[PDB]
Amino acid sequence: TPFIRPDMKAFLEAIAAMAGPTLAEMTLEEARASYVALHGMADRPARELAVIRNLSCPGPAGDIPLRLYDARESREAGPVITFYHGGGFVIGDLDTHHNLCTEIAALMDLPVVAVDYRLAPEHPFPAAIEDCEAATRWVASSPSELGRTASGVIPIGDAAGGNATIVVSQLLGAKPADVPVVLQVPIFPLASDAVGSASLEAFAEGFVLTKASIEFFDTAYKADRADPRGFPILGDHTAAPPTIVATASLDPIRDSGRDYAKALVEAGRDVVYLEMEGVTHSFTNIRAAVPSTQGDLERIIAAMKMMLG
Ligand SMILES: O=[N+]([O-])c1ccc(O)cc1
Ligand SMILES: O=[N+]([O-])c1ccc(O)cc1
Ligand SMILES: O=[N+]([O-])c1ccc(O)cc1
Ligand SMILES: CCCCCC(=O)O
Ligand SMILES: CCCCCC(=O)O
Repeated sequence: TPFIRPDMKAFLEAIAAMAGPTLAEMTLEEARASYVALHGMADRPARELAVIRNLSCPGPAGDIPLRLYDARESREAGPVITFYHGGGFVIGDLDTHHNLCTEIAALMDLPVVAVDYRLAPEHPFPAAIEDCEAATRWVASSPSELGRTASGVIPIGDAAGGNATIVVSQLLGAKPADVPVVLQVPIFPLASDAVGSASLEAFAEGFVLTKASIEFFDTAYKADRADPRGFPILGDHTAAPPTIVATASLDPIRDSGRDYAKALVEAGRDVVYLEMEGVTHSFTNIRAAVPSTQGDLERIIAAMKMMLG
């Protein structure tokens, strides 16, 4: 009987009523479409912004599509947020997380560049990481196509995107971009392997992200358990940038985020650890279906402003 907010519980009851196929039982196109449909009906609508612009940058496999969000048509040099969507490195795209990106841009009053990285199974590990790193370095170089100079970058992302956040920050720590990572915001990230964790057993079914979906994602992505680009808990934390780790109390991978924040404290790094009570994985993208999660996102925003000083 873990604590669940009433609005969260109602959403979980509707998902249970829907029932229907697992990700693995669908075709890939169907699986991706169902995620579009879920966030389409569950999230608050897009904020209006001065700038919402599609562009691209070079990557190791070809061009990487990007989307720029900015509440300001013109702005001075400052930190730029570099966002990586979740979806197990298999599903999700620029549209599944579009509304959340507009919200981050609106509430932070900073530019946001979302990365349309290559997906598994067609592009297995480390394709997503390669693209997220390359796009983040490109933004950090203040290209003229972007139209706003970066004094630093802020990697942020949910779930798989929170995994990518941590990996990108480690890769740029080892080999700096043109400006530093000034803050990283992994939201319900995968840092340590969730297999064997207490949270995975406790929340394996009925809490939006399922153990079955995790296994489907594992099989598609094929990240080696010994590779720190797959499981960044294995990385060097001694120079980790300022960090905000946000988890959900009902998340099967909650303990992975607990592990990562503990590792940062162990290494003497500054970290804000926020564990949202009574909500699930995906809370950043279900802000209309579960209205209390808007407040959870706003707490992350407040922590970001504080850590940026
Ligand atoms: O990856 N996820 O966050 C998911 C995946 C499938 C789903 O039905 C809900 C959430
Ligand atoms: O999409 N996810 O959050 C995942 C995917 C795979 C995994 O092993 C753990 C978490
Ligand atoms: O979604 N993820 O973050 C993942 C997915 C697969 C994996 O092996 C490791 C992490
Ligand atoms: C929009 C998601 C596609 C990114 C490139 C890929 O399919 O692998
Ligand atoms: C093991 C999952 C139940 C959550 C109990 C805790 O907060 O540690």
